[PDB]
Amino acid sequence: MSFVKETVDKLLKGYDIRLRPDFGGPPVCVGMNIDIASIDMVSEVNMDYTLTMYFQQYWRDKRLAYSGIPLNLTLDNRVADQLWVPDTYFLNDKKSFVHGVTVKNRMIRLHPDGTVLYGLRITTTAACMMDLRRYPLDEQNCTLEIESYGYTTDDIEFYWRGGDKAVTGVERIELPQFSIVEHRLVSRNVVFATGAYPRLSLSFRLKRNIGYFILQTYMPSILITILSWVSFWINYDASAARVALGITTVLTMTTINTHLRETL
Amino acid sequence: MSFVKETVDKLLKGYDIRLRPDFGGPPVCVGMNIDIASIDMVSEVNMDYTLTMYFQQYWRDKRLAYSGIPLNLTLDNRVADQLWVPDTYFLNDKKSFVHGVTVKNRMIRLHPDGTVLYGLRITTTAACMMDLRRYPLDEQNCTLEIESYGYTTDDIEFYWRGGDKAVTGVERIELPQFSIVEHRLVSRNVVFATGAYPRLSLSFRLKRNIGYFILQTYMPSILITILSWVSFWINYDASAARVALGITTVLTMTTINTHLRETLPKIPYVKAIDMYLMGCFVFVFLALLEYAFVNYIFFGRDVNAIDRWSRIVFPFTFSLFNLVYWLYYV
Amino acid sequence: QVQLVESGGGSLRLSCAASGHTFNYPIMGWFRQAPGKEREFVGAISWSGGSTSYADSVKDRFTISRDNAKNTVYLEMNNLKPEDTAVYYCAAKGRYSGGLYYPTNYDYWGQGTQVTV
Amino acid sequence: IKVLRLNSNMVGKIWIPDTFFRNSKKADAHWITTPNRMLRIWNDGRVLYTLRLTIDAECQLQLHNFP
Ligand SMILES: *[C@@H]1O[C@H](CO)[C@@H](O[C@@H]2O[C@H](CO)[C@@H](O[C@@H]3O[C@H](CO[C@H]4O[C@H](CO[C@H]5O[C@H](CO)[C@@H](O)[C@H](O)[C@@H]5O)[C@@H](O)[C@H](O[C@H]5O[C@H](CO)[C@@H](O)[C@H](O)[C@@H]5O)[C@@H]4O)[C@@H](O)[C@H](O[C@H]4O[C@H](CO)[C@@H](O)[C@H](O)[C@@H]4O)[C@@H]3O)[C@H](O)[C@H]2NC(C)=O)[C@H](O)[C@H]1NC(C)=O
Ligand SMILES: *[C@@H]1O[C@H](CO)[C@@H](O[C@@H]2O[C@H](CO)[C@@H](O[C@@H]3O[C@H](CO[C@H]4O[C@H](CO)[C@@H](O)[C@H](O[C@H]5O[C@H](CO)[C@@H](O)[C@H](O)[C@@H]5O)[C@@H]4O)[C@@H](O)[C@H](O[C@H]4O[C@H](CO)[C@@H](O)[C@H](O)[C@@H]4O)[C@@H]3O)[C@H](O)[C@H]2NC(C)=O)[C@H](O)[C@H]1NC(C)=O
Ligand SMILES: *[C@@H]1O[C@H](CO)[C@@H](O[C@@H]2O[C@H](CO)[C@@H](O[C@@H]3O[C@H](CO)[C@@H](O)[C@H](O)[C@@H]3O)[C@H](O)[C@H]2NC(C)=O)[C@H](O)[C@H]1NC(C)=O
Ligand SMILES: *[C@@H]1O[C@H](CO)[C@@H](O[C@@H]2O[C@H](CO)[C@@H](O[C@@H]3O[C@H](CO)[C@@H](O)[C@H](O)[C@@H]3O)[C@H](O)[C@H]2NC(C)=O)[C@H](O)[C@H]1NC(C)=O
Ligand SMILES: CCCCCCCCCCCC(=O)OC[C@H](COP(=O)([O-])O)OC(=O)CCCCCCCCCCC
Ligand SMILES: CCCCCCCCCC
Ligand SMILES: CCCCCCCCCC
Ligand SMILES: CCCCCC
Ligand SMILES: CCCCCC
Ligand SMILES: CCCCCC
Repeated sequence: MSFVKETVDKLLKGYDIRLRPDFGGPPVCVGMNIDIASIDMVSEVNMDYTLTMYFQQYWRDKRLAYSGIPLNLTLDNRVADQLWVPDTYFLNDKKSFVHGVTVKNRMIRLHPDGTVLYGLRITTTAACMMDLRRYPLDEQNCTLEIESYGYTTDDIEFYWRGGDKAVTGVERIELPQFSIVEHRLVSRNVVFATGAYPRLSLSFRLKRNIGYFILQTYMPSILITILSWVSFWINYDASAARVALGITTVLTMTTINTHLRETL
Repeated sequence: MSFVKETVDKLLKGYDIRLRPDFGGPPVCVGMNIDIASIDMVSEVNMDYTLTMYFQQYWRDKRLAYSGIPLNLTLDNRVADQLWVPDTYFLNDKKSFVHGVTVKNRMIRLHPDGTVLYGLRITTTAACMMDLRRYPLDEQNCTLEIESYGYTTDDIEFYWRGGDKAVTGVERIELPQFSIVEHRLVSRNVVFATGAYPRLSLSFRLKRNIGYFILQTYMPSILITILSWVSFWINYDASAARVALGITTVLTMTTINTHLRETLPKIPYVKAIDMYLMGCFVFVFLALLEYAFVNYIFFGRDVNAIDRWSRIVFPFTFSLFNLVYWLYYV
Repeated sequence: QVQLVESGGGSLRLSCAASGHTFNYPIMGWFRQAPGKEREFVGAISWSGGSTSYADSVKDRFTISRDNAKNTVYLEMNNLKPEDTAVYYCAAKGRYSGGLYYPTNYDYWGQGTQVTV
Repeated sequence: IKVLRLNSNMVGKIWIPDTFFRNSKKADAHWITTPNRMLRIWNDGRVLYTLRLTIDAECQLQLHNFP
């Protein structure tokens, strides 16, 4: 079983550590797949949401074409560190990381033909566009944007591997105050100053559940307003009662407004 | 004295970190122990909980076998970087780390037959989706899912070393809000397109203690609701007294609700405490509106009928409301 | 533990009712097993009732609806075919159980109704 | 090749300016899935160096006229 070690070493030797696959040839068809474990938190203060996923990058590289086993010899550690991989990054993320207990959550599978599959368990604090003018009746689109940093469409291209089936695990998403109405996958080519760059996008349409605010915000105010109208049936010559009722209803509305504003 | 030195030297020499034990052989079974040092916090708003533990893995490796040394070799922790270890990971963790003071909190022990004990001190924030519809009368199930990243069931299996006694320290855990009613251990295989993967699951059943809420939420609400009924015994003509009492009871009820909202976690969906608080609010609101009816009907156009019936109905209806609430939510 | 009771069975409407710790098993999957053939996957529904999934073969024929107020799952068929004669099963799945399409990941099975056309 | 795009790893070998943001209490660059830094060279003798940064730059706000 030293022969597998020698196979790995010899395929490593002579391999372009830096040069992309087929520099003179067409670009590399880098497919993307995502398996969302769970979207963690959605901050209406910070304009962001934390997302945990298993990001998978698929591509073809003839240079790393081993032989001897067909069971998809999968590697990790040093040799897995130094083979060339795409420069993919998320544009919206404020902060992100890859989990590192008990080991670094990462895997690189090499198929006999030359295909490479790069899986990473990632937690990204992506940014979301929130139009809170209609809060709590609002309805947001939160997008995760995937883009190449240096390479244009001439060098690297991106696509969804499996069409609409690429991004599985949408059902697993279980946010308490939001209902996930729909999800969408988009693939485009942006035009920066340097040239045409590729881009992928994963969008979720979150809808706020308007049951909490009706119970605990709107109906207290409505009932206090009705209690304010109660004074129109009390006698006109009951100044103490009617003035106390009116001014204390005003006090109660101010209390609701002031303390509730500390909770939203 | 140097016998152990050169023994370990030959043990490490020619060691292939790439390959698992019995690479061509059957899968290697990895036993696991956990010692729960503490459960630092349980967050309803974040739906997760922090957990500190001694996580130990046992596995037999024939490369690391020695003879003539009748003593278990506890080695320096850095040797763990030089030996093969399982790629175990917690599938539902949000963030986790091995403590690193004074040195990295990690241990390798090699036994003469070839067994390897690999221990780590891990603090992990695991996800616990929580159903909070019965809050604070709720009961949560918080799980830790242990799985292998790359290897499949053809390459490894997991089992709980010591069986049901594999997890210890759960009894000594003390939480300020919860009581760990039960803990459970499960071992299964999870099928994917890639293949079947081993999994272990450590479940905790947490019951939320309610002593805080009885004295902070329920007794004040009940007492203000009772005080609102005092106006039914006040003279119908005492408009200032009755209206002041009713509206100040409403204000006090609003104060308790706001304070609870500020003190309790956010949880933006309906819970049991919200239903009870709004029931008490509606009761005080109706108590105040009852005097509106009385005053209009008598002044505008010996005890009046409305107050006499209110004295019976309001305690009675509140009793039925409490009965229905406590039956439905328990 | 969850006990699954299947009822119903050309605007057909099957129903699956769960009793017990249904929150621990949020996903319910609709499967069908024809005579002789093994069990096939038809559809799935999550806890919220949104973000559903259907098999490629029957993606448009079938629809799935949910109501957690009474904790039931309704499976609506608009058009039936003679090849659909089979035992329809309702199964439950844990949150981190695994993939949808495979039957072993599902813990609790309903006895499943019989549908013939 | 007139424009030699460079990998993000050996840029440490090439001298780069010491440009730092004075009024910054904390800044960082995101490192996943790869480092978010790029360099390019032109045979005429030109170097281009681009990063990604999120600077929490300070700003002394005179709140006397608030709001
Ligand atoms: C908190 O909530 C969580 C919610 O997820 C909850 O989790 C469930 O907890 C229950 C226990 O209370 C778990 O049930 C256990 O699963 C055991 C393993 O089942 C798998 O493996 C079966 C084969 O056996 C294993 O063990 C043998 C050695 O015994 C080993 O050789 C095998 O290789 C394997 O490792 C397998 O069969 C099973 O799948 C199918 O099995 C049969 C067909 O064989 C079929 O009828 C089933 O419907 C299923 O489709 C699965 O892959 C299991 O052994 C265990 O069993 C008890 O009951 C059976 C009778 O049903 C007895 O025969 C047996 O001896 C045991 O007494 C039990 O069923 C369940 O898996 C958890 N769910 C998840 C998602 O993890 C927690 O309990 C909650 N905890 C708290 C504290 O609240
Ligand atoms: C949440 O909210 C966000 C708001 O930002 C939503 O974002 C947007 O989603 C829509 C659709 O989901 C995106 O529009 C599309 O663009 C793609 C890209 O296609 C390109 O390449 C094609 C060739 O491969 C080309 O034909 C396309 O041509 C169109 O665009 C060019 C340039 O504008 C124009 O000149 C052409 O005339 C065309 O109009 C394009 O260059 C495109 O493929 C999409 O089309 C699908 O649907 C149409 C109609 O059914 C169909 O004919 C197509 O064949 C294809 O199936 C679509 O036009 C938009 O780009 C997204 N926004 C951004 C910023 O990228 C998000 O969808 C919301 N999600 C949820 C869940 O709420
Ligand atoms: C090593 O990797 C290759 C490529 O990913 C794996 O190939 C895949 O093999 C499976 C199992 O054979 C194929 O699925 C199905 O197999 C059944 C049974 O033969 C067949 O009836 C179906 O039509 C289907 O082919 C799968 O299609 C195939 N991949 C591709 C791209 O088609 C291979 O299985 C891996 N090694 C092992 C042992 O898993
Ligand atoms: C090195 O480690 C091994 C394994 O931990 C040690 O061997 C074990 O020694 C203990 C006693 O110190 C044995 O415990 C007793 O076993 C009997 C028989 O089952 C039981 O009735 C007692 O209640 C008790 O558990 C234990 O069996 C034995 N073996 C194993 C596999 O645990 C060993 O002593 C350590 N040190 C040295 C110097 O080898
Ligand atoms: C909780 C209320 C606190 C009020 C503060 C104390 C105010 C003073 C009340 C004294 C206690 C009392 O029962 O009042 C006696 C009068 C006598 O009525 P009457 O027949 O002479 O017209 O009234 C009655 O006897 C009517 C009976 C009213 C109490 C029955 C409540 C029913 C509770 C069980 C649900 C059926
Ligand atoms: C003021 C008396 C409050 C009674 C509270 C009852 C709580 C029952 C918990 C099971
Ligand atoms: C808004 C509360 C009005 C209370 C007085 C209604 C009198 C109705 C007389 C039939
Ligand atoms: C919350 C419902 C209260 C009804 C009182 C009559
Ligand atoms: C709130 C009760 C009012 C009854 C009027 C007849
Ligand atoms: C709320 C009690 C009403 C009684 C009318 C006679």
